[PDB]
Amino acid sequence: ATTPLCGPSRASIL
Amino acid sequence: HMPSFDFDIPRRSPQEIAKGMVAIPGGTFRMGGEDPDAFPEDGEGPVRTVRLSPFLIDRYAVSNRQFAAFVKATGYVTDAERYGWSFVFHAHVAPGTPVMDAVVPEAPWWVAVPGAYWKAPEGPGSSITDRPNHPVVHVSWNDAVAYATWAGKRLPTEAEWEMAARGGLDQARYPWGNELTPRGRHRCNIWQGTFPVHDTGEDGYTGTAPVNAFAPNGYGLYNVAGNVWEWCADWWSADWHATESPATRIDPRGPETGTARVTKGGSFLCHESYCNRYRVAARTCNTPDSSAAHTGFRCAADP
Ligand SMILES: *[C@@H](O)c1ccccc1N
Ligand SMILES: [Ca+2]
Ligand SMILES: [Ca+2]
Ligand SMILES: [Cl-]
Ligand SMILES: [Cu+]
Repeated sequence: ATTPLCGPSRASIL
Repeated sequence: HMPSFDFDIPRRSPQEIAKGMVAIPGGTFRMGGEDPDAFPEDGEGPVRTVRLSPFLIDRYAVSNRQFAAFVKATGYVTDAERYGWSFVFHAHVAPGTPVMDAVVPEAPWWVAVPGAYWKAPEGPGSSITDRPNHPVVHVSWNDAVAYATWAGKRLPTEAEWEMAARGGLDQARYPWGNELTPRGRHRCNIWQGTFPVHDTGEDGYTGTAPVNAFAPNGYGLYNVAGNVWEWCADWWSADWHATESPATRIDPRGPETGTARVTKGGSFLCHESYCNRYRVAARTCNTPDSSAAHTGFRCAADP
């Protein structure tokens, strides 16, 4: 639905 | 980039540094991709001719055994150890393992696992006793740069990575040509089946494979497609390389500032139905202190 994510970032979970 | 280290850089000879590396001669190649299904946000295009100076590049991603030797020699503490957690794919977390409630937006298959790091890749209770020659994972971009510098090396630029991964083919889809499984043979370790629910393991592996698995490409590099994402030196952007200039076409280093560093090659989790990012032109990024069970690196060197 949005661009597929292959790189999970530490910032993303805040 | 100006890193900081708490270990001295050891002296190494050219012959020592070059072991396990292939010499890529200076020349030009066609970088980028124009697949109509590419995600615009990824900036796979334009296709462009890039000239590179000669360089060396590792045939194999850095292995657990190699990273352990680095840690033994330096005492290096990885970002995942400092933070106390790293990302593990949900199917690889043993039931009962303590997990954080953290949510990667849009990617609920990632689990933040306290105590997951390079030597315990699924969290406390896991080990690498049976994976000495697998790519090291849970290594951040910082960790990769530290290893590479200790080793007398550096990370490849994205252009260097892609020239080497393309293995002497002009604008092929994959390192070996245009078919994913020519002659019905698996050529890389990616996902088969229904992502993220069931990996059939048809290619032999539902996690990382040894760094020497599958045939190499035409330059002798192994697992440039699939297995683990590989950190490159460049800051990420989707459009810096759309400019036509010496800076973007001769030994390009990427933009001077950014927030995430480039990763190339895809991993054991990639699948056509979701990311289709194991094509050699594909690209994504991650922030430099991040780490995950599907990301590692290979080194390059100036001869
Ligand atoms: C959303 O756009 C989406 C979701 C999953 C896989 C692909 C795409 N494009
Ligand atoms: Ca696989
Ligand atoms: Ca790879
Ligand atoms: Cl092994
Ligand atoms: Cu992917």
